[PDB]
Amino acid sequence: SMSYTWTGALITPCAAEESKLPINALSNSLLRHHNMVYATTSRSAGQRQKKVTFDRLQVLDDHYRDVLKEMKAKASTVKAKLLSVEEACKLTPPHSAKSKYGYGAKDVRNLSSRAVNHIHSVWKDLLEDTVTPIDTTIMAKNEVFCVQPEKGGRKPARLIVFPDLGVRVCEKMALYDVVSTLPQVVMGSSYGFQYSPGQRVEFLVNTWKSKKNPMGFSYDTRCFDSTVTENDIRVEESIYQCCDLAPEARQAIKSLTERLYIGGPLTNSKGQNCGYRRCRASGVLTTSCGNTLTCYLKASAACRAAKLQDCTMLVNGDDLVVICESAGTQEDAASLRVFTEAMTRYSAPPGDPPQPEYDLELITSCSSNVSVAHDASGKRVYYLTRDPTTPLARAAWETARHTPVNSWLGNIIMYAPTLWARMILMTHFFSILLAQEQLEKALDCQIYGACYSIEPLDLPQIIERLHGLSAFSLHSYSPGEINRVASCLRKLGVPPLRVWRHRARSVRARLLSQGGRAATCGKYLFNWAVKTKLKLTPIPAASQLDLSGWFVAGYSGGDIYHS
Ligand SMILES: Cc1cc(SC2=C(O)C[C@@](CCc3ccc(O)cc3)(C3CCCC3)OC2=O)c(C(C)(C)C)cc1N
Repeated sequence: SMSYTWTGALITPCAAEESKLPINALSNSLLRHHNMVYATTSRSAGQRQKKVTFDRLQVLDDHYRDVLKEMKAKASTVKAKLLSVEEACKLTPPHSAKSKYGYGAKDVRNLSSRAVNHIHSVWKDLLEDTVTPIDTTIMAKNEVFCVQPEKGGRKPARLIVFPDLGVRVCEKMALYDVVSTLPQVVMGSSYGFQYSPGQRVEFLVNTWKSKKNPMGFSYDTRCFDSTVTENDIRVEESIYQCCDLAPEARQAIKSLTERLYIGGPLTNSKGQNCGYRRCRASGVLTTSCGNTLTCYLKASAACRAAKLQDCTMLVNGDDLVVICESAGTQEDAASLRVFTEAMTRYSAPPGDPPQPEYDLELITSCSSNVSVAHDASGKRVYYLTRDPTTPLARAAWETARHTPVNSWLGNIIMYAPTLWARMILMTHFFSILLAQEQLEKALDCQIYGACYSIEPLDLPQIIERLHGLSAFSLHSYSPGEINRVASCLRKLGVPPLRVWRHRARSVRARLLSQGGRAATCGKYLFNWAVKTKLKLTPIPAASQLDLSGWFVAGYSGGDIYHS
C-alpha cells in the first residue's frame, strides 16, 4: 500500500525556523565557514514527503518465518509490567509537546488532576475502543548539518509524526517495560543499545577477530520507516504479546497497535488534515524497539538467503552491520547482491548498495567506527569515534543559539576518548561555561534517544566510569583518524591544534584556580594540554554514579526523560 497519502495541506511550522548559522563572535572562534552550516526547516518538507511516499511490496518466505518463530520463542520468556500513571508521568520530558486538551508537560510531571483525569480517560478509551485511528501531528524536524559538496545537494528536513501528550503517557504505561527489556532478550548480543561506546567497540573487535578472513558490511535501507508495512507492525505486536502481560496491558497494546502504530490521519500545526500514514510513526514509544526488531528479523532471514558464512549482526533501530567469513572478492560481492535482493522482497530495499569491507576501522555503523590510540602506559586502546563534522556544526549552532537539547554535551560523554571531543568540544564549551559562570548549571542532552539532565562539572566521573581513566590520556591517534579530523577542520574553517592547546591551557588554569569540582575538570579533562602532566588517579566520585539504564535500550522518538 502507499506509505503516505497527502491531501495537499502543507507541513507547517509553529515558530520561526532559522536555516543559516547566525554570525556570532563565539561560534566564529569555533569555525569560520558559517555558510557551510545549515538547519533544515519545513521549507524542505515537500522534498522529504516525495521521497518517503511510495508503494510497498512485500513477499515473505520460510527463512523469514523461521527467524520470526525463533524470535517469538525468546519473547515468550519475558514478563513485563504496566507502568502506573505516576511512573509514566515521571518519564515525561519537562518540555515535551503539550496536550491539546488544556495541559502540558509541567502539568503531567506535577500530576495535576486535569492532566491525570485526561490520562485516565485516554487509557479507559484505549481499553474500550480498539479500532478508531488516533490523530497524530506531523512536523518537519529542524536539524543542523554541514554542506556535503560530494553529495550534490543538502538534506531536506526529516518528518516527525507523534500522538497527543495524553496518548504518549499511556504508551509508557502499557509498553515502557516491554520496549526496555524485550529487545535484548530476543536479539541477545546483536541488540546494539545494550552497549556503551566502549562495549560496542569490544563486541565489534572480538567479533572481527573471531573470523579467519573477516569481511563486514553495513546495510542502508532507503527510508526504513516508510518501508515498515502493516504486516511488520502486526508481527511486532505478536512478539510483544508473547510476553507474560497483565490483561490490561494486552488490550492496551492491541489497541495502540490498531489505532496508532499501524497508521492514522496526519494533522499539521494549522490543524489541517495532511493525509494518512500506513508505515512506522517516527515519534512513538515503540519506534526504536520496533525498528530494531524488524530490521533484525529481515536481516537475519536475508543472511540465510545469501548463505553468509558464520555471520554476526549488530542492529540499532534501522542501523545494521554484519561481520562474517569472507569467501573471496567476487563471491562477497555476489553474496551482498543476494542479501540485498532478499531485503528488498521483505520490503527493506537499499539506499546505498552494501559493499564488502576488509578493514574494521573503515566500517561505519551508527555513524561510528572503531579506532585505536595509546594510553599513558603506551598500550593500545580501541575506542569509538566518528567523523566530527555534524558534531562540530551542531556545536557551532548551539553556541550561537539557545538549544533545548545540547548535543555537544551528549557528544562529549559518548566520544570522550576522541581527539576532536577533547581538543575542541571540551575546550570550547568549558571556556563559555567559565565566561558565563555556568559550570553548575545542569543541561539536557540525549543518549540513545532518552533525555538526561547532566551537570558539566560531573563530566570527569562520568567519563571515567564510561571510558575509564585512559580517556584522559590517549595520544598517538591513528593516521587515518588524524587525517579525517584535519580534513574536517579545514572544510569548516576550525582553528588548529596549536590554537586549541593554547586555549585549553587558559581554560585549565582558570578551572584549577577555582578549586572544587571545577579544579578536577581542569585537571582531568585538560591534562593533555600541558607539558608537565598531573597524575590522574581514580576519581572517588566515579564509583557512586547511577550509570545503569544509560545503555539498556533505545528510545529515539519515544519522548523519554531520565532523572
Ligand atoms: C601525551 C602525548 C601526546 C603526544 S602528541 C598528542 C596526541 O597524540 C593527541 C593530541 C593531538 C591530536 C591531534 C593530532 C593532529 C591534529 O591536527 C590535531 C590533533 C590530542 C589529545 C587530546 C586533544 C588533542 O594531543 C597531543 O599533544 C605524543 C606523541 C608521541 C604523538 C607526539 C606522545 C604523548 N605521550
